[PDB]
Amino acid sequence: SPWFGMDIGGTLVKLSYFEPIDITAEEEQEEVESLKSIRKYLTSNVAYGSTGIRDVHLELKDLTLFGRRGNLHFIRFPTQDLPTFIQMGRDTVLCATGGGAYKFEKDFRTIGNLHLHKLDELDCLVKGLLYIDSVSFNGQAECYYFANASEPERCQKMPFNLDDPYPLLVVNIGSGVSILAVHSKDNYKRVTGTSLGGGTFLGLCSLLTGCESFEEALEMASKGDSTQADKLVRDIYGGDYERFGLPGWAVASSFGNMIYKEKRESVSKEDLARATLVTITNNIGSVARMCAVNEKINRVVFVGNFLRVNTLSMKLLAYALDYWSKGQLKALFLEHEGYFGAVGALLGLPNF
Amino acid sequence: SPWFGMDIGGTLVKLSYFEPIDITAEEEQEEVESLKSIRKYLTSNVAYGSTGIRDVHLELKDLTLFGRRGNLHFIRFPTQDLPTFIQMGRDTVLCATGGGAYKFEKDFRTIGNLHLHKLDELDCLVKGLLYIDSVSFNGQAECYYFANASEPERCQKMPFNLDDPYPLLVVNIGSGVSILAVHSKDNYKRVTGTSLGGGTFLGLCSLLTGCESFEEALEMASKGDSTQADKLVRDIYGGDYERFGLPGWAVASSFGNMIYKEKRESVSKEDLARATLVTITNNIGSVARMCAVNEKINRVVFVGNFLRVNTLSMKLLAYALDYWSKGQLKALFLEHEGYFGAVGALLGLPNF
Ligand SMILES: Nc1ncnc2c1ncn2[C@@H]1O[C@H](COP(=O)(O)OP(=O)(O)NP(=O)(O)O)[C@@H](O)[C@H]1O
Ligand SMILES: Nc1ncnc2c1ncn2[C@@H]1O[C@H](COP(=O)(O)OP(=O)(O)NP(=O)(O)O)[C@@H](O)[C@H]1O
Ligand SMILES: CC(C)c1ccc(CC(=O)N2CCN(c3ccc(C#N)nn3)CC2)cc1
Ligand SMILES: CC(C)c1ccc(CC(=O)N2CCN(c3ccc(C#N)nn3)CC2)cc1
Ligand SMILES: [Mg+2]
Ligand SMILES: [Mg+2]
Repeated sequence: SPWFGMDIGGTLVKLSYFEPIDITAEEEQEEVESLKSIRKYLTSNVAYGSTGIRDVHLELKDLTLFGRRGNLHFIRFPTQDLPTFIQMGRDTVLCATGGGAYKFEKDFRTIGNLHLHKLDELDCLVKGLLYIDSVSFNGQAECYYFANASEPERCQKMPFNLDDPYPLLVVNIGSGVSILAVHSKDNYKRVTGTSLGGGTFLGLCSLLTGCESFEEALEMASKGDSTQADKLVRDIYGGDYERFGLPGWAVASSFGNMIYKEKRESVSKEDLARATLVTITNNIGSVARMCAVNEKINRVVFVGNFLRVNTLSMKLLAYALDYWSKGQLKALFLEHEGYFGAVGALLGLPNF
Repeated sequence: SPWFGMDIGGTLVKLSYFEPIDITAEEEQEEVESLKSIRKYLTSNVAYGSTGIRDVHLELKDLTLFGRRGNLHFIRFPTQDLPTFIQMGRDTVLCATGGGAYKFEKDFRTIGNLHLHKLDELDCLVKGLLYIDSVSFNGQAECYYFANASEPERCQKMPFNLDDPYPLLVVNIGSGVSILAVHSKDNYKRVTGTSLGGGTFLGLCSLLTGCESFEEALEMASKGDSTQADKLVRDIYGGDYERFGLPGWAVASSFGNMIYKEKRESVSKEDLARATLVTITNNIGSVARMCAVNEKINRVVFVGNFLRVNTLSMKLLAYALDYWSKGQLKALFLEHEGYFGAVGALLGLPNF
């Protein structure tokens, strides 16, 4: 059977697919046409249907997995379109994680003789993250940080070594946010979560601006000025609040200038998109900072697809975590984005 | 001079006024007409201009303060209307706190010979809170909690004794949120803050629903169903997420169902108002819970005018803090709402 792992989230399905590249002449004869058909379809297309995408830049080439050499592919599509995926599949051992492994269990079993094995979404996240960092990103670091994040003329992406990754705070920003404290390969806990996540960004943006996609919302946000919507410390104090070290530029009240009708009438959609992004991102950073301090952990890695093609939020997290922690915490990022759960699911295949 | 304390916040001005009730016949002769005019104006009206309000139900009667007996009055008006207040005053030693004590310092000095003394907004909050609880609310408890907050048929407001109030986590929900850890009458720290506060509720509500007042936003929220806008755990899992004890009714993604155009087209303004209230309130409770755990404090008192005439948010905080802390934290509330800073400022008068 083809080797897949699937993470069915509240918004996106992520699929990891292992393409063998050590197929012998005898193995090629022995493989059935449908199996060859799937491999050809997945590797000869980068768009699947109208909403599936293969992230070619993330491919791991010539990986040794389960004693075979192959390429590891990364594919995503909206959970809303899973019925189309299952219908394609009806006309294999599937290790699946995320909430949708449970929600859509009965739907996967409409595919005859298909064997579904449900795995925990945070177990798979941890296992996939540790695995990808261990094998490297085609010889490059999987993990990076922003050096000198407080200085724009100096701020730059730099590789970061996670050879001894423990302990580690993992902040998974999907539809909602889960925060994990990882103490060893087999010892972690879900410290807490927040419901102000990527779905809040996308949902509020859609209501406030009429944007029709995540990418459109980020484009609007890149053009906006969040201080047109937010009430800053300097708007309340006339300057810094010196006694407690709060700079005048800090946000005192997100969207707090929208209590004035004249300001609501002048604010732009781009301003509102940027205020939504800044509000969500700062809240995630602040919750992460509080969790890191309580867990006595100084490395905080942010994952999940809220941050895909989202350098604005990544740089805001890098700057804010450094600033508000007085340099005691470091924001870390991973090239593989939102795919760790899907990889972790695939890694569960030998247990079945 | 009249005895005032003033807290000029980012949204509301709060004024505490001590009305002497032990005036002798000689003192009545010796008082100048303008002084009598102010006392008469303040005590014979409950609405001042078009936007000032005296909260008569909060009056402390027959209080002994600075060696005199009198009534303590509580008055509020929008900071936007402070220019009208100052103009009335131009045509006294003023202890003032909040950011506006600094922002509008030069404006107060347009009142001739008026002496402004700026005091710290969180110092005044702590001093005012401890003072009002110490003198009682006309013989009743100033502090209350919701007993059996997990059970609607049992949930009821009950008095709570703060005779030995330390340690105490104080969560001040104004335009933005400050969180204080109070260890003694003279030992406290601002643990952190959040910018998702009362101004976020009012500002987002205004954008999403067109409401024109705080009271209108709460009325809309009382009629709405936040689950029409929020994505719940059961929407992602089909039920509970059992492994980490997350109930299916928990919000996974605030506003997360608004990523679907058809759902944006069916949601009501009342639903959006309630989702805004639930999102802000749960985030405040969660940040408070994390701070209480790190500070090793089990009593959390919520103050600030986000909670005035807002039983919905108070009951949500009572329930959520109890539920998510597994009964280890208790939510406490104070009858005096948003007035503690103004009282603390008034208490600074003897130092000048
Ligand atoms: N093409 C996209 N479509 C929709 N959302 C996107 C897209 N790209 C990035 N995002 C963002 O990524 C988020 C989803 O991240 P993801 O890590 O895939 O969550 P999920 O696994 O589907 N949800 P969860 O069940 O909470 O783990 C969205 O909320 C968006 O903010
Ligand atoms: N009549 C009202 N008008 C405006 N806001 C109100 C009113 N009643 C209650 N509120 C709420 O109370 C909040 C303000 O609380 P308050 O404690 O007075 O803050 P503040 O001191 O003005 N701001 P800050 O500078 O951050 O301390 C608003 O953000 C609203 O959510
Ligand atoms: C005194 C009143 C007017 C007031 C209330 C409220 C605030 C907001 C506040 O106190 N803060 C501190 C914590 N903030 C962050 C942000 C990012 C990270 C990361 N990563 N960490 N913390 C956010 C702003 C300021 C002022
Ligand atoms: C696994 C994915 C799908 C997921 C992500 C995110 C969440 C949200 C979450 O994890 N939580 C726990 C903490 N919550 C509160 C709330 C109030 C208080 C008070 N007072 N404290 N905590 C809020 C919801 C659930 C599920
Ligand atoms: Mg996920
Ligand atoms: Mg205030």
